[PDB]
Amino acid sequence: MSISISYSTTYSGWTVADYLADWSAYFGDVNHRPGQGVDGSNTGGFNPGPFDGSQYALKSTASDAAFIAGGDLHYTLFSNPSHTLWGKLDSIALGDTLTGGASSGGYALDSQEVSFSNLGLDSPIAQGRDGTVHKVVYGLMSGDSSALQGQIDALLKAVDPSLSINSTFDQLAAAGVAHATPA
Repeated sequence: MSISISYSTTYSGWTVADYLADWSAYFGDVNHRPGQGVDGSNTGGFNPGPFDGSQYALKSTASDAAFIAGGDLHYTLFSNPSHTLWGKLDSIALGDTLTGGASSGGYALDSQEVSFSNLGLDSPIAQGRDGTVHKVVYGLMSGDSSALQGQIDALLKAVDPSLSINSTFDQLAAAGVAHATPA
């Protein structure tokens, strides 16, 4: 089934590309890479975890921004191929104010702005950090929504070549692939 998008009416008139570039700049870069400090402020977490879950969530170290990746996700840690996030990525939820976690039975956003669902992304462990799931999520961790934008653009064009990340949310709701939520 086709990509589905939920959006707050606050963002009705934004293009998907402008929204993702702006949100990613607001979230910023948590600096989760070799040669940087990595600690409980920038690892994120899995539900249920420790290294696998139906959700991976991370809060910004620069703002109240957070995201939740949903599907059937796995992290290799030191195991070949090292530091790979792989598996099935069904959804990305973007907003502010991460709540919950494994002990609550799930993460949530107190202010969810936009979700992309039915992404249908499935990256095998063998692709390592070249897997699309890894690139999408690591991009969001790192201040760069370009991989997510490219996958949304392809999913929209697959529904109809007239739809793209340059469509507004309201245009995508008219097209039948998005749904507004009251702000």
